[PDB]
Amino acid sequence: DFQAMGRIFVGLCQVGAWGCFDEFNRLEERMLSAVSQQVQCIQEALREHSNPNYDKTSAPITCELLNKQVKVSPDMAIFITMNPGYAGRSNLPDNLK
Amino acid sequence: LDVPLVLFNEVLDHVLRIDRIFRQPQGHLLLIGVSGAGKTTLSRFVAWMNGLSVYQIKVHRKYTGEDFDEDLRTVLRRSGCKNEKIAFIMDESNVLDSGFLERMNTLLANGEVPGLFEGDEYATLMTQCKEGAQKEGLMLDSHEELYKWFTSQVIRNLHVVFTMNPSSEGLKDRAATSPALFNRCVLNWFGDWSTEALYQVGKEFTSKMDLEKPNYIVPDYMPVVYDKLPQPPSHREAIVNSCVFVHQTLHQANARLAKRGGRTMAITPRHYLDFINHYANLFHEKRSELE
Amino acid sequence: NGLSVYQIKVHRKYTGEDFDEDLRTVLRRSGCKNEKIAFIMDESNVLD
Amino acid sequence: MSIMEQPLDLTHIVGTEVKPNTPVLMCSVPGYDASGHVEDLAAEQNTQITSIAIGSAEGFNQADKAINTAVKSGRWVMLKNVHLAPGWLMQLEKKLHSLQPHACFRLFLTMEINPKVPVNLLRAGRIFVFEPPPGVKANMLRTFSSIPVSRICKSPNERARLYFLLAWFHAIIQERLRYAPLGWSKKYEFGESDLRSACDTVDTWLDDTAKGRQNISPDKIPWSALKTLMAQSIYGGRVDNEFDQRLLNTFLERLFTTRSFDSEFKLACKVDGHKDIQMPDGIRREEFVQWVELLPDTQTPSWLGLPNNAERVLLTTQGVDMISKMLKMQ
Amino acid sequence: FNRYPLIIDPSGQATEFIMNEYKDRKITRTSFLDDAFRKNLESALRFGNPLLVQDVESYDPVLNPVLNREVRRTGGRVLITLGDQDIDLSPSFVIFLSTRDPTVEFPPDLCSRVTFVNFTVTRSSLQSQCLNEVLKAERPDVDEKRSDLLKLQGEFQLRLRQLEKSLLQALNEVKGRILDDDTIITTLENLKREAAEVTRKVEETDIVMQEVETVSQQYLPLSTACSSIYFTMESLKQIHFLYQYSLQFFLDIYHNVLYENPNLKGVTDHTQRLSIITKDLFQVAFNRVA
Amino acid sequence: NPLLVQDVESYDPVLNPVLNREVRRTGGRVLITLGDQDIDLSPSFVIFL
Amino acid sequence: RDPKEWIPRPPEKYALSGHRSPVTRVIFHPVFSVMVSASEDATIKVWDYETGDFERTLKGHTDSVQDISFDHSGKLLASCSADMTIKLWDFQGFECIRTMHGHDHNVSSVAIMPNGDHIVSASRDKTIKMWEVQTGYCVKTFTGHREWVRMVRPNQDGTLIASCSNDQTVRVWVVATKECKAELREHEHVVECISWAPESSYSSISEATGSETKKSGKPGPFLLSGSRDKTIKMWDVSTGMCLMTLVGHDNWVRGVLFHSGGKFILSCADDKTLRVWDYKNKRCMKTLNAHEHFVTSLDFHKTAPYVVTGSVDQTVKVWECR
Amino acid sequence: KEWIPRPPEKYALSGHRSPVTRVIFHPVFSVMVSASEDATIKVWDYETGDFERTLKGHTDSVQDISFDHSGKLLASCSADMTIKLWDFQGFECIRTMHGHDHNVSSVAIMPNGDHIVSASRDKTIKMWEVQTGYCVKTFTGHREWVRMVRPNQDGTLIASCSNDQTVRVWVVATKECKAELREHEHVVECISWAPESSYSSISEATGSETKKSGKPGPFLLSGSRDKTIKMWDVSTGMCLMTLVGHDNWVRGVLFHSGGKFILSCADDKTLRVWDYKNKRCMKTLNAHEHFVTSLDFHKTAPYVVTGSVDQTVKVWECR
Ligand SMILES: Nc1ncnc2c1ncn2[C@@H]1O[C@H](COP(=O)(O)OP(=O)(O)O)[C@@H](O)[C@H]1O
Repeated sequence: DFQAMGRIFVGLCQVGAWGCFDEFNRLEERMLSAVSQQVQCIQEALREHSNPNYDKTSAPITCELLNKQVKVSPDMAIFITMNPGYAGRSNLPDNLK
Repeated sequence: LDVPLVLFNEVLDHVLRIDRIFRQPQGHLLLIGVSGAGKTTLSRFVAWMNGLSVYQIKVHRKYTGEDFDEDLRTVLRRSGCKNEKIAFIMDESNVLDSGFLERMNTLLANGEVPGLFEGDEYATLMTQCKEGAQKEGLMLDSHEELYKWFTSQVIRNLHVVFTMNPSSEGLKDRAATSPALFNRCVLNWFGDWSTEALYQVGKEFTSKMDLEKPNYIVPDYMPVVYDKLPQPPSHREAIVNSCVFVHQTLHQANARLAKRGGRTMAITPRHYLDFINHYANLFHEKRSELE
Repeated sequence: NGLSVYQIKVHRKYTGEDFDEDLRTVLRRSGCKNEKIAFIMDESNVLD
Repeated sequence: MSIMEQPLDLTHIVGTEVKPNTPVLMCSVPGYDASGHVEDLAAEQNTQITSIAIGSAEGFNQADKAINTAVKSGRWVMLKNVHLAPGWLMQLEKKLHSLQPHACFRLFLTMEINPKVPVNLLRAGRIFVFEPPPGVKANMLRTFSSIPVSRICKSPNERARLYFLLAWFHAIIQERLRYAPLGWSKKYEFGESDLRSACDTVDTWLDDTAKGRQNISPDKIPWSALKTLMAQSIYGGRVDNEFDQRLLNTFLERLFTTRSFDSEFKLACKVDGHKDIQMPDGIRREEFVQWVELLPDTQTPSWLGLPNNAERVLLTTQGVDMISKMLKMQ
Repeated sequence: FNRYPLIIDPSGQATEFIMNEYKDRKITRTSFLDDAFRKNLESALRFGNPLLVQDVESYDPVLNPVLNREVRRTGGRVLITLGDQDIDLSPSFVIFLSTRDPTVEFPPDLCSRVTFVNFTVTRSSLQSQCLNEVLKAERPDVDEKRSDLLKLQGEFQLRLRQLEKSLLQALNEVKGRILDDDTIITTLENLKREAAEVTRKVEETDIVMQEVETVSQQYLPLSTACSSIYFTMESLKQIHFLYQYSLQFFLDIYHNVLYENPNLKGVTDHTQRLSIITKDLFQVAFNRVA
Repeated sequence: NPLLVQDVESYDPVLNPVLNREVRRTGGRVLITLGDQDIDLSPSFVIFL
Repeated sequence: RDPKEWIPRPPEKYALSGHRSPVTRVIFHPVFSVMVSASEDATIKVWDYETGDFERTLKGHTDSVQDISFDHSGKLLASCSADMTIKLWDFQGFECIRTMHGHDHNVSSVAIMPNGDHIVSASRDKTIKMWEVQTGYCVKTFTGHREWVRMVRPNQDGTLIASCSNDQTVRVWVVATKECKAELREHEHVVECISWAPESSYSSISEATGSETKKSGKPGPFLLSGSRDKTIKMWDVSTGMCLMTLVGHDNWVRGVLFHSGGKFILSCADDKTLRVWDYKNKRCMKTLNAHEHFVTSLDFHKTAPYVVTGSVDQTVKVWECR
Repeated sequence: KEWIPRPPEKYALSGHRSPVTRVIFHPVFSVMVSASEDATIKVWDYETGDFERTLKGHTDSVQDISFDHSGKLLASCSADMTIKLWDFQGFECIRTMHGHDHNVSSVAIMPNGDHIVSASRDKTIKMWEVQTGYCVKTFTGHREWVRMVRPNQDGTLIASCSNDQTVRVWVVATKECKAELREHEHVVECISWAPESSYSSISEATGSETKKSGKPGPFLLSGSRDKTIKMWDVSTGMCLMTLVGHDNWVRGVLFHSGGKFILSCADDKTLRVWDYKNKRCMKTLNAHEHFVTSLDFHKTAPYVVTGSVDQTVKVWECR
């Protein structure tokens, strides 16, 4: 659900580890829509981490996850592995895709 | 209940049938017919005739399975422990969940729900059952024979009536979701009020109103609606025939509206009752004003 | 004084079992729930 | 009906024709989202917007709080993929009916076209349908309107030509989808995201090659880099058929070469049997946009490289289909 | 009504019509969505206060005894069993049910228990509304003239009815013969002279109605086209479920084409303005709907 | 509903709240606590023994 | 006048007296320089505390008015009365825009959430209810109190509500999920009044009780409760512990609150006195013979140095602070 | 303040079945009390014009009513020869002092709040104790019907006007008429003294010279049925200036709370506010369709009330 996925994202971002989420379409479609928000937040945090004007001496990059400010390590990434050929699997919303 | 009723042949037949069912052990009723046909009122009247206590669950928006379980527990305690004759009137609209149907299935068939009581409330049930066994003159100590006595008392005392509208697909689905409903219940098909019933209701209700026209000419081609209408109809008989025709006209109008694809609202006997009441009031008012 | 006033509601069918049940209620409230209770009773309430 | 081949002007409609009490229902066919459009609208109007994705109970809580704040502060609220909560949609409509918001308040409800969306909500708000642009000219217009003017007009003067070529390729590819067995092998999701990735790739490689110089040689443009990246990652990523990949490679090699900078370059060949599409000679954004707006109204699948008869039966169906709608609402 | 009315008004005009009718009786508006609906219902039942309840699609079954009038009379008191408690049902109590969804379905029992009152938009009513709107927008003086004269005719007809009734009452209350008491003759003469004055006032208001309608005839085709366009909009829902348009949508289109028209900045000819308004009505309707 | 009760020599000590009139105003006007139930006293009530 | 240290002084500024019945509660307008006081005669009289002149009476309640409260903007006034109704007053035009029923018995408290979109009320039927400001619908019903609930007061951020009751306890509830976060019971009698702790006081409280600094940085919301055992207990909501007990009142504590600067505790009691407590040393600094009868409520202005106190003697008094 | 009544009314209270004789204001509450000729004293909420209650103890027509400083007691007089004292907390008569033969016209509680003055047709003014009810001292010297009586601001000096054309000021301790004034053209009906805040405003209004003590001295005013309103000095007894312009018989006079204008009612169906220091304001405002009987000015609120023979009490805003 939203809470478990958010907690996993918090762990991945704090560690700085890659998240390979296999069978991502097995989630409920509403839960996919909700998770899209956290994925977008992580991606925008990484994007503004990547800009040249950022300096490591300044405040560390943080993101809003589950109503907390969590530092996002540059090394983390989110990977979803899916098989769209199975009937009954949820369809990812466009804002997530 | 201070609500007037119009008596005709079908009402007498139906109250006789309900009285027959209410006098048998483990006698349950499955009334099927259009809403507003008097099923609930007739059931309450017959229960009052036979000394049964009418119980209805007060369903609302926040009603859930636990409330239904509590109501069932109260009814079973009153029926078995207190040895009270109770008529459990329940409607299809009261069924908000399949758990409701499961509980009703078990209660109708076995006469008891195996695990409706646990813990402290099971102890309370056992104490009440012990008190009832003492009251009747029976000597029961252990829990199993007390529960057997409670089940026997519930079987002998509790009567359950389900009233529901005649939906064919709904009927087929209920034939499998609640099998006991078609085995442990006596199915009465009230249906809609017949043409004869409408004619009798109109005649009896408008008997007070004048509707007398000695110089009334019977048309050569009388648009007969009630089959048993006397061949030389009077003015009053013609008026009642016209009222029945109006009701059937509404039925055909809804039929054609649904056929074209529009949205329809079901016509009930209460529509006919409102129609005749309006006719009486308007007739009286217009006559008074004109005079 | 913050005391909860408790009076037994006797009637013609009030027996010793009812009195014991009322005593159990008062003791449960005053010993387990830490509720201060003033148990007011009249001589007329003593039917036995 | 001319107004409707133009790109949708959300700015004017939201500013003027939409009351604050009326939600902007934004229904899209599958493969399209409208979140980007209104996010850009809020960005260019300097209006704060709170975006919430529906799907969680705390999502509903955050929604209700955001609407409660914005109806007084006058900010904007987005709720995306609201078609997954029809009952909550009914409750939201009931809440919206009895409400007196700030004059600047706006609520956007992004959904796909779904039969489960409550009718009363649809009657409550104003509906906008987002779908593939009707024609190649319309698709070019939408692409050029979406991309900011300053983004195209950068230091290299060839960037505008590359952007026009990319827009034409996107339009051709996306319009080939209307003809499912012929244009491709299946309904691929060639959408705005692929276009944005392609634009970013073009910008990155052009900046890498042209070190801020005002002009660059047409042969010095990294044609191979762009061709391979589109064929493998950007537009070839969704391709799972060998022959679809071959067709994509054919289009990329026909378009993305130095010959595209020739004055006599032919975008299409013999569209009507005699005339063919001629590549614009302009070097700036405005010239390409004017050329796009000057395109003929008549469009045929020969613009896409498909045979001219490929649109016959489909059109016939729609024709008959049109009659069926007229004969159903008499 | 015999059964308590259930009103279906998407526009809501019936709602404040009901409020205005029962304002003097202190009618209370509530909803099934309110958790305190039981308290308001029992207060209205006890004190006989008119009640209006919205959002009937969330109907609370607790109203079943009230709608079925399952009252029990004992000791001169009419007891109604609301849930598990008895309430003395005041004879002045009345309840109205309202909803804004014309397409909502209802269970057959609720349909049996209530008298449905549907407020649909008819072609004639919409034509009249559009004609009044265009008259106000283009010829405000004619619009206010028509409003004032409708007020005047209402007052005059009420006065005529009152005078006729008073004349009959006077001729019916005489204790003897007319000429025995002169005050009767005074009253009859006064009533007759007032009737003559109101009749001449009615005649002059009628001729000014004649001129008002003969200047209003010019805009009738626009109103007919407006009604036709709106009903085509309503019929649009037959071809796709997404094509749901309300009356407020068409009225906003009409307001935009009337007042917010960029093509009426410098045009003053009434015929030219009417033609521009019609053309831009068609254009704006197509643009907004499509 | 004025009430007459016979056989007072079998007095039921349930009328003690009614006879002593230890009622409380507000929150429903006149409130009596009959046994465990918060009854609303009707001012027209009167009892005769 | 140290801008965070003034305390009231025995010389009163004005003794406003227009009420015909005991004054129940007195509140300050958050924005305007005006003050409001409800009484038991079903009246809500509005006074200007700078010049001490009556302005206007708000009426419409049938029975005694028990609580009045403002929103953040000061544009709406929520009031509750003994007639089982809660009225919302448009403070600009001074008309009751909405009346709310639903409480089964006397409504003894009312408060508007900080967001300004909800109204929380507590009534004698042992229930707390939440009402929408816009629609006036009851949306949530906090149950769990075993007796008459006397006051309800939300915190600064509006995520928690505290309720005192005749059941000897103070219950802290989470508004979002309706659960009972905490149940604080140390008073030996009925709890009358409660109050939350302003942010500017947390650190002070943290060093007043000797509580070590938490690694989170938030000391935890602190609550106060005056009760009829003549004691005022201050609690840590996070841990549920009574940080301290303040003793010295001679009778039931009717109102309690912090100094706006969070350095002192202002309280009033039926001993006819208003007391200023130095909770640094857990001892009462100052005592004022505020009124000639019971003191029912007090309010302390956020910025201006004024203290307004109501009383059963039908007199509302303004105190300059020096 | 510059509080001035305005032609538009707020409420025209009509509950009395008989002409209204006097209206007063409660000292602290938002309550106005009106006595009428039907032996009933009605109590109203002037802010919203809502009938509150009625007190029907008196036998004959009630003439004059008066509060105390605290507003907890209400002294009333009537033609039934008796003086009633009303407890204003529960609104029931608590002490009905008798005597003082024939119709009693006026009654007043001097600010000390322990004694009452009363005047009547029997040509004398009696003093009563609130606590006990015993007439302790009787003031004689008026040879005719004493109409209206008022004490000072500290319970030491009393003024009595009568049909005998003489206004007599009496001292509590010495029981002697220190000042007797016989100068009016026709019968004096209404009197009212000056508050503190007005004495200074008199000094430049008349040019009077301060004595050795420097205090201007206590002041009187008397309106007389000869359509003249004359303002007088307690210490000397000499005329300062006269107000003329009332069409008909004057019935009620009092000073503005700010001590700057003069507000008076008269049988001229109109209410007149007049300036005295520079004679600038001469505003005449029609108030009732019939004879206007009495009026009152609120101490702080911007409200005035008028009771008339038309059985109607009217409220005017002040602006
Ligand atoms: N025979 C009858 N004569 C008059 N009224 C009737 C009759 N039967 C039913 N009704 C009306 O129907 C109402 C009760 O309907 P009910 O029995 O609840 O419907 P259902 O049969 O669907 O349960 C009553 O208020 C009564 O007025």
